[PDB]
Order: sequence, then structure tokens, then C-alpha cells
Amino acid sequence: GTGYDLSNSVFSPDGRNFQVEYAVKAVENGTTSIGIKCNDGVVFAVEKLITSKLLVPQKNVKIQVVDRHIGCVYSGLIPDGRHLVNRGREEAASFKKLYKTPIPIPAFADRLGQYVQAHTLYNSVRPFGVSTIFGGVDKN
Amino acid sequence: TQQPIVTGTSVISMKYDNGVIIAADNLGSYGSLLRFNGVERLIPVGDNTVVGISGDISDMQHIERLLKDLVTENAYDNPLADAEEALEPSYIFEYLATVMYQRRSKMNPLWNAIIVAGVQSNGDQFLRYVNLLGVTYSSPTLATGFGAHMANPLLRKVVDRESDIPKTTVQVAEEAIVNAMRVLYYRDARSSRNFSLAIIDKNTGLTFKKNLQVENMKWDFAKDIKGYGTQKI
Repeated sequence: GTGYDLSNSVFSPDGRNFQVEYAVKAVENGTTSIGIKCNDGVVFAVEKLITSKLLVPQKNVKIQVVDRHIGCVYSGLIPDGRHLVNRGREEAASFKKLYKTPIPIPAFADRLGQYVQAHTLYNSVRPFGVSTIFGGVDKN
Repeated sequence: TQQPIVTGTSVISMKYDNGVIIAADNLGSYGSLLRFNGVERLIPVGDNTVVGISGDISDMQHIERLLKDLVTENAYDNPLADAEEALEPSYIFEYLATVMYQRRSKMNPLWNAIIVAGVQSNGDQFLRYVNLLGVTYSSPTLATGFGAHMANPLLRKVVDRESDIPKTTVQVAEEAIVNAMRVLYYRDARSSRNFSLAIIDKNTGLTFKKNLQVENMKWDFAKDIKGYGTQKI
């Protein structure tokens, strides 16, 4: 039948999660953001739509910092992106508290990955309406 | 309720016309055993604040991590983290003062005596004390533990009240600090010859001095002292 797209954790007949695919539509609707990996670092850039002249220039910062070496930029639902960075900052602080060294980028990538994947397992939670480009420099 | 194991002795400090000076030796005592000699007990937070901690070293290292996280947390979503919205000496102290009093109220204190020395954004000198009990006070001169008995009397001869502060130069203030460190090496049994000295000035900024030693010591008169009363040879 139908209705497989009304609840989050429900598999459709073709093995798809439609609520997640609908969250992608919110991302595609959002502003464009990019990331460029260079020879010894990474560069993040984002579009900032000036709705009106009333918006104070250089104030509404979109790119966020995690720890002191990781930068995060996202497209789609900005509040959802901030929530993910808030978790990422807690996750980075938890790593540094126990292991002394600042969190590696591949290590940090999985930490956000497991948290976002968790929001696809239950019907009581909503998937993130953001695609996040992030990175930095670590041990190697 | 706990007990201090590895300990650091006096932290001495005073304020002059343009800023503040703070000093603490590099010792980590294990009871009567002078165990560790490479212990930095002055913690710079930014370029306008230095935190001097005495007492339990394991608790000091915990405070170190709290201060480094405060720098990290302040830079989050803050485009003026290096300008108008930078960490002030007063913000750093009040946070620690809150923690110290919260820990004593839970009957699990951080066994430390802390002096926060720095210069505010408007140029004002900051010097305030906080201990394991959460007791807070400000004075032209501040010293923890053994320095409170010996260094304070010497440093108050230079600055006895608030009006003496603008009359005191860096050269006179540092000389009084270096002299006090020598006196502490004479009479404190838990003191080291090697020490660190930090100057926070409203013009020249932060000046951190490492590996300083107590010099110009008077010991010659000991050769003339023999016996304990009646012995002549």
C-alpha cells in the first residue's frame, strides 16, 4: 500500500527511508556551501543571501568552529546545523578530556555520523535537514 | 573530603602603576620530599591574565584544563574572541571563585589557593584571591600560604595603600618580588631556588619569565657561628 513516508524509521518496499529523502529536499532548497582540501589544510566557503539592506553586513556568521582546529559549514535548516555543531563540540570536548590530544578529523567525522544515523532509527525523532561540510588538520 | 598529596608552595603578587606582577616557584613537594622540580604553577590565560595556583598539584592540573576549555568555549560562535569579547581577568576569576565555593559546599573541595593577576580592557589592574573555602579578597599585595606571612610584610613596605600604586614602577615592584622570593627560600622548607615570574602591563602586555634563580644570598656569616651556647670551637 502507501503511507511509508509518514513515519521516520519505516522501511519502504524498495528498502528506502523516505523521511530521510525528504530531509535532503530541505538541503537542496538551502544555500550553497563548499569545501576545498589543499596541500596542507582545508578551505570552507558559503553563500549568504542578503534578504534586505537591513541585514548588518559581516555579522550573521554561518561557518562554525569545533574545538580549535575543526571548521563546519552546512546547507539547509540552519537551526539543525547548529544543533549538530553543539553535539560535535561536546563530542570533541569528551575526546580531549579522556585522551588529552585534540580529536582527529576522521574520528570526529564518525562521531557526527553516528549521531545523525541515530535520528534515522526512531519514529519519535526527525532527521537532520542539513548536509555538513567539515574538516581540519590533525596528527597526519 | 580529601587530602593534598603533591603540593606547591607560596604564590606572591603585587600591583604597580601600569599593571601587576606575579611569581611562584617550580617545586612539587611530596610531603617533606622535594619530588618534582619542573612544575609550572603560573598559568597564562590569553595575553592579559596569569593564574597563580598553590596547593594540590593534581587539582591544579584540573584547573589548568578548565581554563584551556574556557578559552575554547569563548571562541565558539564569537567573531570578537580576540577583540571586544575576549576573556577578561575578572571573568576568569569569577568563574574559578564560583567553582571553588561550589566544591566546598559539596564537601569535596579543590585543595588550592589561587591568585588571578591581570589587566582589564580599560587598563585597570586586577588582583584577587580565592581558596578552597571560596573566600575572596583583593589587596594591593596578595600572597598564598607561607608568602602571606613573609612576602606580604615586605611588599606592603612598597605599597601600603591604594595611593602608593601609581607611585610604584616596574623596576621597584619586580625588585621587591625577587627579594621576597629570596626570603622565602631562606625560611620556607618547602621552597625551591628556581621560580617563574610574570608581568602583565597595560602597555608592554604579558611578559613571562622562566627559569629564574635566587641570587645574591648571604651565607658567609655562618662560619662564625659554632655550637648552641657555650661551645667556642
